[PDB]
Amino acid sequence: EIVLTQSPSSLSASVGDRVTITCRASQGIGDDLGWYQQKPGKAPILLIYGTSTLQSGVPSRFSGSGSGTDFTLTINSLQPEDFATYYCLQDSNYPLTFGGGTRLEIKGGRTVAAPSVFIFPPSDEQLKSGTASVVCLLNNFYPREAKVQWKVDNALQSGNSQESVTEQDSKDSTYSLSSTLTLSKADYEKHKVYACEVTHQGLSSPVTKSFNR
Amino acid sequence: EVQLVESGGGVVQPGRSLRLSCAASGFTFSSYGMHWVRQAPGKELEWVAVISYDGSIKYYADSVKGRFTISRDNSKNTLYLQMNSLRAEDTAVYYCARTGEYSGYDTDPQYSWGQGTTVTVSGGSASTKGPSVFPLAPCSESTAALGCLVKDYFPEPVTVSWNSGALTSGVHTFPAVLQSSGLYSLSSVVTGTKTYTCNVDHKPSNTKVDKRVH
Repeated sequence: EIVLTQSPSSLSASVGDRVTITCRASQGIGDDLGWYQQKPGKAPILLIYGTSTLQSGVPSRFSGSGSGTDFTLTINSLQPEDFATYYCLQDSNYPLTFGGGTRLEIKGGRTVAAPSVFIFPPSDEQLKSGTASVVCLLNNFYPREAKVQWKVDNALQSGNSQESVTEQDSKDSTYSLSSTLTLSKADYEKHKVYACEVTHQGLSSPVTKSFNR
Repeated sequence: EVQLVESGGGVVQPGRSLRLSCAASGFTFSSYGMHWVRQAPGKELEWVAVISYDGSIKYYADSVKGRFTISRDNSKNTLYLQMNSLRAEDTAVYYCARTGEYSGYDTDPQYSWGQGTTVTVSGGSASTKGPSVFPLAPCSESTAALGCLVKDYFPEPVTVSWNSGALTSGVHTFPAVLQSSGLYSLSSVVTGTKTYTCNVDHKPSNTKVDKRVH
C-alpha cells in the first residue's frame, strides 16, 4: 500500500503561531491528497481536499499545497480551536491510507500530575487454580517515568512482576501504568502484608498502598 | 462475459503440497499477465505470484519464494499455482486476477474476483488457549477503581469493553503482557452507583466472557 510519512510528529505551539505540516508519499498520488482534523473523542473531519481546496466552512487561515509526492498543510495564526490532531489522506490507490498524524498541542499543558495509586488483591476465583496475581495501578500521571516496587512483609520483590503502560492520553495527556505481581498460592499463603510503593516526581515522597491477606 | 473461476482449495496438512487452478474466459487470455492474490484472516491483500503474458517471467513474493510455483497454459486458458511445504501463514482465500499490487486502482479489486478458492492448513488451533477473566476490586464518589484481569490466552489479540460499550470515560485498557509460559495477559481498569461489567472478546478461541466486578 501507499505509505504517507508526516512531519513533524508533534508540535507544541501557542495561539497565533504559523505552523506547517508535511506529508510525503511512497509514490506519486497526484492531487488525490486531503488533510483531516481530529479532536479527542471525535472522528477525523475533512478540512482540505484536492491538496488545496478548502471544505465549505473551513477558515481561510487553513491552506494546502504540493502536487505528486510532497504535500504541505499551513495554519496561519493558530486559534484555540485549531489545537488537535491532523492527518493527511490519499485516495489515489486502494486502499485508502492515512498519515501517522501530527499532534498540535498547547505549550502550557504538560503540567506535572501525581499518580493515583490503587492495589488489587487476587480474586478468590484465581486462588483455586494454583496462582495468585496482585495488581497495582498508577492512574493519570505525568511525566511517564515512574517507579513501582513490590514489597511483601517488607521484603523487596523482583523478577516476579510485569508492567504495562498506556500511551499518552488524548484528552488530558497523562499516562497510566499497571504492575502485576504473580505468585503461587502456596507462596501467597506464607505472607501477610502486600504493598506497592510508587515513586513519581509529582509526589513529595513515595506513596505506598497495601493490604493484608 | 469476463470470468476467472478458481478451484483446487481445501484442507492440507502442513509440509504437504496443493495445486490450485484458474479457468479464464471472456478475454484474450494470452494477452494478460496473470496473478495469484490471497487474503489471510486479519491481513490485507497479498500478491504472492505473477507470470507474464507469454509465461517467460515469474516473480514471487518473499512470503512464498522457493515453495510456490505459478504456471499457465495459453492453449487451455488455465492458470496454476503449485504450493509446496505449506505453512500456517498460507491459510488464506486465494484469488485469480489480472491486476497487480501496483495497478493504480482506487477501488477494491477483490470485488471483481468472486469467492476465489479457500486453502486451510490444519493445525492452526493446537496452541490456541481461551482466557480466564478475574475481577479487580480494592480490599475494602468518583475516586475508586475497578478492573478485570484477562489471563492465560493465546494468541493475540484480546479486546475489552465495559457495560456492553456504554462505559467509555475513565477506561484504561493496557497492552497485553507476555508471560513466562508463552501465554498473554491483559489488564483493563476503570476509574460510584452503577454496576460494572467487563466484556472480554477473544476471537481466536471464540471466547466472549461477561464478568461483573463486585
